[PDB]
Amino acid sequence: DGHKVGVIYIKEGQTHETEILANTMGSPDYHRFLKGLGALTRLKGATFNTQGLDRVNDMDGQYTYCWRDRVTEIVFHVTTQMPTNLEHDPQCIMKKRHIGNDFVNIVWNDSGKPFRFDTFPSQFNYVYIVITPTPRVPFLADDEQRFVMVQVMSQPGFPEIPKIISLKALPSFVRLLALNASVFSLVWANR
Repeated sequence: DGHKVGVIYIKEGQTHETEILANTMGSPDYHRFLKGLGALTRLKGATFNTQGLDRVNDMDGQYTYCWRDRVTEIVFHVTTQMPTNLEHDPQCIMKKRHIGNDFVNIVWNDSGKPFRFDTFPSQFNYVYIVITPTPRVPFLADDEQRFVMVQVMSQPGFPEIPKIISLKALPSFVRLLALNASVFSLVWANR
């Protein structure tokens, strides 16, 4: 079974899809989170299913992050891994084509604003797994000492799947939510 899941970093102050897709890096905690989410994998000449990421000319970047277990594989579509060139592609359509066709997207919301469900318009986006850093520490409680909020936002009628989660626990927690969301999305695509 193979799944494809977007990962989108939103920088401080950003509100609109085009500027968000242009980003080519995130925060240090975001980068450490990617490294826990999957293994860094070279795309050119790749011998596995790259779920639409270019294997010929590195058009979608040299690397992505990937996960595999005994049953399934996930290829992440990480917009910050994808090259930006606003002369050639001012609307970042080469990045949008991945996340706009992914049922499930992970959003690292560093904007300082609440994430808007209509940020990345697409009739195929069913679920957003939204990660928002917080200064809070669970009152009755190093990556075990710093936390984020995780909230699932989905289309109306989509099956239910905000919780405080340590940075250490975060990649496994989000990957499980993304897998479950993807499985549900495959069924929901038939409604």
